[PDB]
Amino acid sequence: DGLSNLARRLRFAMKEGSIWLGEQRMILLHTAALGALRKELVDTLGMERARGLFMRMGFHSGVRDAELAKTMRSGHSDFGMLEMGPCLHTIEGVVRVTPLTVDINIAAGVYHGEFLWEDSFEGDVHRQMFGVAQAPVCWMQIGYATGYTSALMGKTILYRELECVGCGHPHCRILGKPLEQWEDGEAELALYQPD
Amino acid sequence: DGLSNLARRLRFAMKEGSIWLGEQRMILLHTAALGALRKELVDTLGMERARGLFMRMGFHSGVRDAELAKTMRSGHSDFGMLEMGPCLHTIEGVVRVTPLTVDINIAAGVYHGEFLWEDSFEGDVHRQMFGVAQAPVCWMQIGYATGYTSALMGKTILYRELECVGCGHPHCRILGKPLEQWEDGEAELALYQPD
Ligand SMILES: [Zn+2]
Ligand SMILES: [Zn+2]
Repeated sequence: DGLSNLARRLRFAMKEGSIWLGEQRMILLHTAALGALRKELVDTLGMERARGLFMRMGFHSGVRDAELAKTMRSGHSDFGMLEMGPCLHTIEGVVRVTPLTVDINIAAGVYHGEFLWEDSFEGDVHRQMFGVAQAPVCWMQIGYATGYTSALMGKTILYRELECVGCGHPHCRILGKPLEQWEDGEAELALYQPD
Repeated sequence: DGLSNLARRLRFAMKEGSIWLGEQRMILLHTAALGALRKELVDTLGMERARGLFMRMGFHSGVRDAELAKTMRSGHSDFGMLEMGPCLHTIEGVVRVTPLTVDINIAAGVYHGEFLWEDSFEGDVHRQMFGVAQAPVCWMQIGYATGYTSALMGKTILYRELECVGCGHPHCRILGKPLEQWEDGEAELALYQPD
């Protein structure tokens, strides 16, 4: 699960003013600052584009952390490498993740995962800027799960929220599965690109 | 000195999936993910509008940090309270700050500050994507300095970069002083408000 094996990779070089998570440079960013950005994007670009922007930012984060996890192979169970994703997301202060059910085989291209999200920073941030939302709103967090799992699997795995604190639900709950297996699948993939 | 005691204001609450700096919730975010966002914002809104968005994001960060620093006023002169700013910015992994000249008296409305910035994450990220620019580019970093100092002084203190790594300089260098003393001060102020 890499409950800490990952933790070695997290270094604060404060005498150099830098933070590293693996080979990736990190900053500590106030959720309030991200909130202000979110409100301006929604106001300028409307809700739909803001969502795509945040999803793509999360996707880039997720892909980077998958690259980290894959360097530390050490013959880790398809299951153990997957769980490094939830750990890194938690270590990054984004959300507290509890795997509910996870069916995975990387060589076969098989993945179905369902997860519990507690204390989602994004849903809470969205509520602060917007009040409770009418649809799930953890765009960047969903982007991350998609990016990490897709890079891990070497194939497109898309996630969606089934419930969300941003909607006034008590937690978030997510489901990921291959692109092929979403009815409205590349309706979703459209919000995972640039331009 | 203060870098060490201020780092003690940072808490990792992993079992609740969160990171705290003073009272503010923080996330660890990949600079590569922020860069992808910046690239998309520049592509979709243009450099000028992107600049405002990031300056305002930074402003909100700085203003929040000001409250956290003030809380620890226990034995701290106008200089000590102002130094928490550069220190927190460094702990956040944003930039490594070396104060060059700090002239501050909050009661008197006196503020003149010059700082050296090394390893600005923002300038480094910016040039990787767009190559070197003509105007300085550390928008969010300048917004932070502006928000932090302004909230501390209770009057508007703007910062501008005299040098920037995004311009081909080896370092960034900033100057902060009251609003009335800047060439296009009122224009700048407009960048810190809605569009
Ligand atoms: Zn959510
Ligand atoms: Zn700069």
